[PDB]
Amino acid sequence: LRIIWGTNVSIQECTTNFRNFLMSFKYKFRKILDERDEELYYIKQLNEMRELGTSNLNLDARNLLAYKQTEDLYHQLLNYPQEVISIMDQTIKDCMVSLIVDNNLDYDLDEIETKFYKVRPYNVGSCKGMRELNPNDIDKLINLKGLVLRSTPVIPDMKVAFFKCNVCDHTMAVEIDRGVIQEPARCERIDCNEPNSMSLIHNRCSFADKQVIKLQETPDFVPDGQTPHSISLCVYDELVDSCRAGDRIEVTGTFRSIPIRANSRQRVLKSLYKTYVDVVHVKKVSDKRLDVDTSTIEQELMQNKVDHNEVEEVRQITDQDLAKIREVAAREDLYSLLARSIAPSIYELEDVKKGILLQLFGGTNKTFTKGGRYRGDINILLCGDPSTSKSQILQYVHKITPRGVYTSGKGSSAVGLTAYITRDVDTKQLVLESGALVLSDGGVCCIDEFDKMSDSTRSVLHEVMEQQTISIAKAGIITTLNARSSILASANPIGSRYNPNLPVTENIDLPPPLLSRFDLVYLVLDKVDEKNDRELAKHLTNLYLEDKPEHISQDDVLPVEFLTMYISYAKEHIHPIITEAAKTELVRAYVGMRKATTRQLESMIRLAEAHAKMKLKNVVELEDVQEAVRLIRSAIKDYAT
Amino acid sequence: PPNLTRRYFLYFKPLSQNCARRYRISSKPLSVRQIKGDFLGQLITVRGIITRVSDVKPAVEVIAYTCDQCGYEVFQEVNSRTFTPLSECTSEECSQNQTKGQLFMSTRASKFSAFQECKIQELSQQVPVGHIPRSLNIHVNGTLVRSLSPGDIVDVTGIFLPAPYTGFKALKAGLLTETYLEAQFVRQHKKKFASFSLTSDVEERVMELITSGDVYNRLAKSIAPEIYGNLDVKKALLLLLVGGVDKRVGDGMKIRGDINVCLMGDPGVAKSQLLKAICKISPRGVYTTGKGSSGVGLTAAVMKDPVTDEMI
Amino acid sequence: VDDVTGEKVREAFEQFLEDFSVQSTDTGEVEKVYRAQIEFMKIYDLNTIYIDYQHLSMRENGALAMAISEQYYRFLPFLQKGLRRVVRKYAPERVFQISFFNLPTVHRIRDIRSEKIGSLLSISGTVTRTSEVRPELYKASFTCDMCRAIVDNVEQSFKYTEPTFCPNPSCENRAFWTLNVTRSRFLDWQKVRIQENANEIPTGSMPRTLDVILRGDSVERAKPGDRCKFTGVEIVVPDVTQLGLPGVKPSSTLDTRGISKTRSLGVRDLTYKISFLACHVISIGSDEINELKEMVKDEHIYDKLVRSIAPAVFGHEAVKKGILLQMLGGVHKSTVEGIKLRGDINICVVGDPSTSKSQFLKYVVGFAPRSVYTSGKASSAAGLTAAVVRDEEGGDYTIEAGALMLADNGICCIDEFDKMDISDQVAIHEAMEQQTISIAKAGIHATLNARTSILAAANPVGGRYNRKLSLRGNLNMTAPIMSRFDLFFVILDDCNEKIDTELASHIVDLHMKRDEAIEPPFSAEQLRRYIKYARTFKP
Ligand SMILES: Nc1ncnc2c1ncn2[C@@H]1O[C@H](COP(=O)(O)OP(=O)(O)O)[C@@H](O)[C@H]1O
Ligand SMILES: [Zn+2]
Ligand SMILES: [Zn+2]
Ligand SMILES: [Zn+2]
Repeated sequence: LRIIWGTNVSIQECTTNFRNFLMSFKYKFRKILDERDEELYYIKQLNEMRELGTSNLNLDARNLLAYKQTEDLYHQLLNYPQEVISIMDQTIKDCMVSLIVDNNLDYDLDEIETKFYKVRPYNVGSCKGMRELNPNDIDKLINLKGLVLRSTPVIPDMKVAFFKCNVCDHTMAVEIDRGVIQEPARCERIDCNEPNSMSLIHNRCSFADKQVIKLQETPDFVPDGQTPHSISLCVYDELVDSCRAGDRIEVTGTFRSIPIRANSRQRVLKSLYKTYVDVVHVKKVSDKRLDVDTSTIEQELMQNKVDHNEVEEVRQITDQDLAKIREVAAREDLYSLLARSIAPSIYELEDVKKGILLQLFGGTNKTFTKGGRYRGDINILLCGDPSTSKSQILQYVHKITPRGVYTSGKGSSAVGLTAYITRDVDTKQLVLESGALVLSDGGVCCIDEFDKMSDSTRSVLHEVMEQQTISIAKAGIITTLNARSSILASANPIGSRYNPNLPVTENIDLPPPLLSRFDLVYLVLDKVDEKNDRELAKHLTNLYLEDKPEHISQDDVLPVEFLTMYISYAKEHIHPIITEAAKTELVRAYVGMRKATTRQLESMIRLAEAHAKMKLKNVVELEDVQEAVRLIRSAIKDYAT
Repeated sequence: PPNLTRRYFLYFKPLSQNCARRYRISSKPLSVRQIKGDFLGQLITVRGIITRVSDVKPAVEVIAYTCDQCGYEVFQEVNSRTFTPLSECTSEECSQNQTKGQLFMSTRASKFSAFQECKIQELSQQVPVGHIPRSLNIHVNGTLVRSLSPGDIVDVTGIFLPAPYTGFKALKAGLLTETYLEAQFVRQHKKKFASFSLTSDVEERVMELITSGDVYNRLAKSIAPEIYGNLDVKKALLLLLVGGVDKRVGDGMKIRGDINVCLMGDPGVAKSQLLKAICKISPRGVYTTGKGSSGVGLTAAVMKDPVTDEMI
Repeated sequence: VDDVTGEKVREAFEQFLEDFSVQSTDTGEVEKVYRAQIEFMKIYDLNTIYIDYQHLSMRENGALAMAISEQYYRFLPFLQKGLRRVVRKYAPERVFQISFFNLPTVHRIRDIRSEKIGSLLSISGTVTRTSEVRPELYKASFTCDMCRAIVDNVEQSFKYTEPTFCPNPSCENRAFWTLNVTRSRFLDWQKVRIQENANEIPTGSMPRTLDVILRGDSVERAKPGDRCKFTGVEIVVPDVTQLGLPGVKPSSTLDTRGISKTRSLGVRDLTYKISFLACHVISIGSDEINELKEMVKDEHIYDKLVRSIAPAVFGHEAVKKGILLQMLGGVHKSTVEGIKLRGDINICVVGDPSTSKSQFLKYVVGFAPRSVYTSGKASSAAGLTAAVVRDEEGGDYTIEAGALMLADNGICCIDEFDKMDISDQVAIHEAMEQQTISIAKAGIHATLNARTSILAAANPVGGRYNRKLSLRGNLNMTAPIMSRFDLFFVILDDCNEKIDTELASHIVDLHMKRDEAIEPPFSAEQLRRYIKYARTFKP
């Protein structure tokens, strides 16, 4: 028997069971979890990784839940994660060199013995936010889901306590002991004995890296009377410059406690321990929504490369699904099936939904040698009767888009949109907070009730609709930043119940230029008649007929996943350069439609090039201009007046 | 000490006077204002309303200090807000030792139990004439921290107790005390919706209720009979209380089973008896005026918290 | 361990220095001038040498440098010593400075971790402040508390507090000491506050900043509001700001084990920030005579210079002309009383939206030497003009580098003019009336000077400019601010199909990546030098 004090954790038995589970795991969870070819799920990781020289690895919880001999390991890595991982980092090197025994190799063995190893349990048992952590369950592997507000700078920490003796041309050295230093006062008695003569230098010593992150908590359930909390934590080195503002996150870590000082003056402390979280792994992406522009973030990619930390930045693909995509694109009912699939719970709204999807393609992101940039974003407006799915559409897009914020009515101001400055409650120092405009930099910026908004708040969007650049000049802060988000929002009519026979470029309670510069608008008038109403009636009732609408899957609808991944590969790998035929159909379209300004030109091109991105063309074509100008005149309903 | 061998908190609750009158008191529902000084720590029941409670958080009761060299433990005890740690080795083997190898602490062996505060405010009908009512604090620990949420009738029970403050060191004469009370039990005449479970009598209540029949219009009759007629609107309020049915799309959306109602009409006819009966009976209820503090008081605040530095 | 190493480094390095001499004969074999470098230095007794990294890391395959660059400070005292030897060797009251410029690598501030400590490492960033010259404790005497026995030595970097040894040790407590001021050596100081640059930044981001400190004669080469490329070593310093933070906190304590029977623990808390130092910094961000001699000889080069300054934008020649004379300043001196003029000129334009006004801003801020784009609205004048510190970090206050204080000999391109506040236009008026400013807060008074030449952006009331009314009823900005303006412009459109078609052609051709549509007479390069010639011609 071997065992730890206050503990039921064996080292070598854990190593053996680890190794046996490791040699034995072959998509077991497909079998035991569910009904769902391959072989030895895990082992391929450990065969591949060696030649690339990396000291990391990821790991599920379920594969322990699936394999026989790992059910007790689950509750033990759970309770003693840093201890169980101080084991497994050794068991892993053990399994490594127990697996190399069956191989003869060029002399790479100068390194692996000098190497370290570490693990990252990510997809784990769910936890309900923060309130659950009454003190019974502190210091345990934990999972969470939320987004980012504020990032600190780097905390260093003594990691090698260098020490300069004053005499005898001698240095000295000593390391950290559960997080302290006990300076050796003496002077190395043999050579010289001066029992408190020694000095300290920083430039010698070894420093750690630590960072702290403010986070907003976004549960799935809340109690009666709930509201946000803002939590701090600690990440450590090799994870730096990963998670920042503008990201939703699923995460893991360990909940813990700590006291603080009463002052900078003495050691008298608080009865109540400030809580926090130490970090184990972060999940930057997920399945139910697409990901960042791959062009936007290049410097961060090459940085993570240089740093040899490779926690994900972009979802990865399979070739069989690439072929699946080239198959699904061969058919011609794309242009409608995308539409029918965006919103099965809703009636037709064809052009509306198509425009939503074309903005989700976005468009073109070109730059100039030094003095140009033209971004893939087309600002969108809606208008018409209430009592439709305008608001529903908008909630839907705000969910499904990764990087975006929602605004409503007149409860907003320029201060809470561009930069604002504030103070921390712990450090009591002057630290900033990013603005809801810039948070969506790349993605969605959603609004409702655009009309009643203050003219102070409505004044800023003059420039954001052009350059994706806000500027600030206020206290101790001067910097023109970038806000590549797109705009997508509702308007409400002049008065109530409409005025069919009037220039609707005047019938809004909104002036011309603000409205003309929108790349496109959509219209929601009623036109009451059956053949559009009864059908919608059953369309929305049969939703309620079921506990949840799965039998809405009829009438040819896709799933979200193949869709979204097709979209992501599309967004990330094609560049349609503009063609010559489309010129002569675009120019005449614009000019003849002028009978109301030059921005709808930019609208047509930025949307037709997205039409080109769709179908997976690496080229635009004359035909895209056709549906472009067509659906434009269908949008504002050219025929009536 | 024996305190770290305790796997059990205790939380009292006092009698309901219905039983004290059986065989024949001590603690009646009392005020923020009617303490009378001498009631420090005596057994008590206060009513009122909770404005703001902070979030639950942990707090030591007993330290776990272990020795580097002796390999033995030390039990440093605190009951104050504060203490000063124990660094030099006063151990029992180091007592009979020249060298005094340093000790340190634990993060798991060291006992813990939470600590959360709450503020009552006084009930209207018991404020005397023309008088601005006043405030009070309570301290809670551990288990019952989750039975409190602002905006409710309550009967806190426990004991009113002192603590070390003297004002602020100029307007003083000595021996002065800031103070607090102990939480041990919560009853509230308002039963929230998530405390529902049937039994062998309340199911009987629902039975004999439904047995009579005409149940729908009977309800909408019993809604605020103080005011006359208009059963059609009493019924509409009843349906507002029902809310509807929640349905989920399973595609990244749901839709509310929720209601929104209005009663346009001229003056003279009764209007407000309705809303007051509503917030009288419905829990999680709220009244506002039209103008005044409508700017932000319908909206989210920003505030620092008393008992802990945090932006709530 | 480097008691053995560092002197070998000294020997190898002074050998490197001496074995190289002034070669480059006929611009051929470069041999390294460090011998004549310190010669020409001793001419003036500046003691403040430069080093190149390249000509160092050639010899010995650079493996010398590979480890030196990480373990600099360990060998640095020995580095300076060999120089002193070489100076003693080949030249006949001495303190010194050193710097290494033209490093290959750049690291942003985010690209700096805890393994570059004591490491030379080149960063570039931006400035928002300077601070006060305060001469620094290089050497300084002390004296016995029981005799006149002086000690002319110093613990220098930190640990600036206490020597031990006395010449006549017979003392009851030789542990502590006295002091003195004059038998001492000092050297200048300076502090700035260093800042991110825009063209390298992330999302959800603030320009994360931090402090850097100077030394020696290389000071006065700082500047506010400009990009710079620093080089020095990862100096750090204590802090307590980092309190209230999670997890566990290091703490120092002397040992009480192996010796016994001798806050009594003498415990200090230790927690630090990562500042930086600079060995040297530079201001980032000929046949030209023949170039400009050829360009000038034309006559319509006026029209060329006109049309070449916004090929990104289409037409509106007046904008081009006005902006091309805006940088050009008027002689503010032509008086006798000493009552003076606002020699420069000022601008604005009007036009409905769906117009290319902001293109001009983005142009000139993308061209200008000195400039800034800002809100127009989302700003207090405490942001435009300078709100300053009140006696923080112990030392005295320092005027903040004002935003509108900027544009000395230049421009403050400001959009969104109409939605300005009450007090900001007030302050602007005060800025325009004279070419001077007055400021105060906390009793402190200020006085500054500038000759700012604004171009900015009009936004009419409803946007629609009724062509049959006058300017004032539509502008909505009071008279004096509407006055002082040498110029107003208007840009308003109408149906012209022949020209609208070619305009849309230009626009859509611009969605051809970096096409040749902007083919000018010439580019920004020669333009900037042409400006620096022309600004000072004095007609
Ligand atoms: N139908 C009624 N029966 C009895 N009392 C009524 C009736 N209508 C009005 N009242 C009395 O007149 C007052 C009407 O006030 P109310 O209509 O509720 O508020 P407001 O008039 O400000 O909207 C009430 O105090 C109520 O007692
Ligand atoms: Zn020594
Ligand atoms: Zn001991
Ligand atoms: Zn002496």
